[PDB]
Amino acid sequence: MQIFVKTLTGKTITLEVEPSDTIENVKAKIQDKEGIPPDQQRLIFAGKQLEDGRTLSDYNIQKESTLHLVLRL
Amino acid sequence: MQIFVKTLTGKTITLEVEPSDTIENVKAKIQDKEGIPPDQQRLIFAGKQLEDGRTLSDYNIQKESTLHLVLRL
Amino acid sequence: SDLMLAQMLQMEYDREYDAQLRREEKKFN
Repeated sequence: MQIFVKTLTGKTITLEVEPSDTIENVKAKIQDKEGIPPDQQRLIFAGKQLEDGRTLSDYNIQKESTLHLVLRL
Repeated sequence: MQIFVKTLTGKTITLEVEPSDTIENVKAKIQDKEGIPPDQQRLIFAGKQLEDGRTLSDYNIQKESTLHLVLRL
Repeated sequence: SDLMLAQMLQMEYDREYDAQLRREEKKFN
């Protein structure tokens, strides 16, 4: 499925992910797309931070969902 | 009507409110339900942050609406 | 929206980072 991740600066990145893919898979996709390390990225879905062990289906992430990416130092 | 509030931990809180009820009443209900003070709570729904001087009908909040709660430190 | 919440959570995240920098500048000097 196609998903969109928005950062705090307004930049939106489109990725191809599956519902069974974990949040770590989304972090790896974002690292491939932009170069941000997975440990420096925080993913939020529906106002709640997504866990790396949990998947997109566990977080009820559907097609064309809007995830939130937060940078960390 | 019944409304849903999503927290950062994934817990969903169901609240009984009316369209004429202000966001201050919703903050008081959230304080009665979870103990979070109204000064440290921010409500986000339909692309706009909830204002204390506005009502649910002004924000076009209908039955079974899903808003998000953000806790300030 | 989720973008609004992202910007807000980044706002308190940067505020926590700046308080950490305050503590740093406290005891390095």
